[PDB]
Order: sequence, then structure tokens, then C-alpha cells
Amino acid sequence: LKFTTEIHPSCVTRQKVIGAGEFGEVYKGMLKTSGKKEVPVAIKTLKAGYTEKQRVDFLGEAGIMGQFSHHNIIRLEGVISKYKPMMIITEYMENGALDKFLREKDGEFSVLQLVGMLRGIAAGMKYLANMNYVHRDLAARNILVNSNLVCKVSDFGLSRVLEDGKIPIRWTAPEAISYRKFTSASDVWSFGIVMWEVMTYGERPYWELSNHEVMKAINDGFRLPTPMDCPSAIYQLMMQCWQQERARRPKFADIVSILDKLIRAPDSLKTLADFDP
Ligand SMILES: Cn1ncc2c(N)nc(-c3cccnc3)nc21
Repeated sequence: LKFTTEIHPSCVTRQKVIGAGEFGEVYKGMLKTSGKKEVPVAIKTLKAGYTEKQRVDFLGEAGIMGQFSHHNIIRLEGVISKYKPMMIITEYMENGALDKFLREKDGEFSVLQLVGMLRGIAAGMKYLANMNYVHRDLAARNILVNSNLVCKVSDFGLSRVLEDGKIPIRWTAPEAISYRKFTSASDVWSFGIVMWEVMTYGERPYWELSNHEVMKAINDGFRLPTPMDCPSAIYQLMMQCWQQERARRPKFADIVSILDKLIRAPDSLKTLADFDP
């Protein structure tokens, strides 16, 4: 907790319940920081009657989050560790999880807007990779969206094991599943899956094909198909992220550079509807 500001509980106001977390309920609320405008926050609490492992994992997640300082990584405001219930306090992301958000807004964004969301995610991952942090659990359900449409990588939980706190197979690179080689290049594979989630407005990768069939299909060369209206350069980028040989995948710095070029040449993101309504 040397990486975290300790907050007195009288500075926090819980206002409404917004979800259930691994360790307890999550609230939207307000935080008073050092006689100034109170700021909106998300408040994760540790359920009373926690075990000692749960307490360590809970506070350890805040310790990890406090080591990061990037526009596209969720900002930790501080922790309450000296009073009960213990809390992790972060910036508030009004639009919630990216996958759920896009499913509710199906077809309601421009392609340029969606690509800008992907660029922000890639910038956050570029920052993490540069700090030698391998996420291992990158998926749209772990990216939060604020009222300005900024996407931020947001779940840094410690109690994570691979599926079959679960890391699901459908987002995981083949070498990480088969040989437990989790690296920034396996996070790049996961980023390709996120790109597909964004471009489909939150469809489930591989639909309801089973886990065993997924790993069989993938190791046979199957890849998710192009979403409707998806720019060719964007789908080809997903395909590069899904190269079987990890050394052939782009780095996150490459992904950011490519997405920036597409944003600068926006005609590259246009579909038929943009030429014939
Ligand atoms: C809506 N919002 N804004 C920030 C935030 C967060 N850090 N965590 C969560 C969250 C975390 C775990 C389960 N449900 C919600 N939601 C948040």
C-alpha cells in the first residue's frame, strides 16, 4: 500500500449500488479530496466476514493499480484499509463495461468512433507492456467506458486462474493455453479478440461453440470471421494479432501506430452506407 493514498471514510459517500464484485458490492459515490468540488467515484467494498486471503487479494489489487499512471488505465483515487469496510476507490466510468455498453448501443456509433475506442485500449496496453506488465485477462468485459467515451483497462485482480476469477479460453492465445506462456504477445492475441468484440457490438467470440471445439478450431487455423461493415484494414489487423506464431504478431506500439494512420485516413474506415445512404 505504499502505492496508494489512504482515504478517511468520512470523505466517501456511497450513493447507489452498481454491481457485485469478486470481494463485495460496488457502488457509485462521491469523494471529497484535499475544500474543493467533490468528484464522482466507483467504490469497491470488501464484504464483512472476508477471509485473510480475500483481504490480501483485495488490497493487492489496489497495490497493482497504484503502480500505473496512464490515461487509458483506470485511475486509483485511494483505499480505505484502516477502517471497515475496506474500500478501493477509483474514477467513475459512467458507461460501464465496454461489452455491455456496445450491446446496448448496437449500430449507434460511427466506425471512426469505434476505432478511436480501440486506439485508447491499445495505448493503455502499450503502456502496460512497456512496464513489463502482462495482463493475461484482456477482454471487453474488463474495459470500462466513461461519459466521454474514453476506454480504460480496468480489472487487475490477483486471484486469476485459467479456465477449465477465471481467465476464459476464448480470449487466450494458444501458447498461453497449451504451454502457459503468458507474455505481451499473448495479450496482443487477446486484443485482437477485443477488436472483434468492438466491431460486432459485443457479440460473444466463437458464439456458443464449446471450449474444446474452440481450441481445436483455432489450432487447425480457424479464425473469427469479418464482422459486417468492418474495415478491411481493421480485420486484417485482427488477423495479424491472431498469428499462430507469437513472434509474427504486432507489438502494441505497432497497433497504436497503425490505428493512428487509419484515423488520419478516415476514408479507410468507410463502408457502402457512407457512399450510398
Ligand atoms: C462503473 N465503474 N466505474 C468504475 C468502476 C470500477 N472500478 N469497477 C466497477 C465494477 C467492478 C466490478 C464489478 N462491477 C463493477 N465499476 C466501475
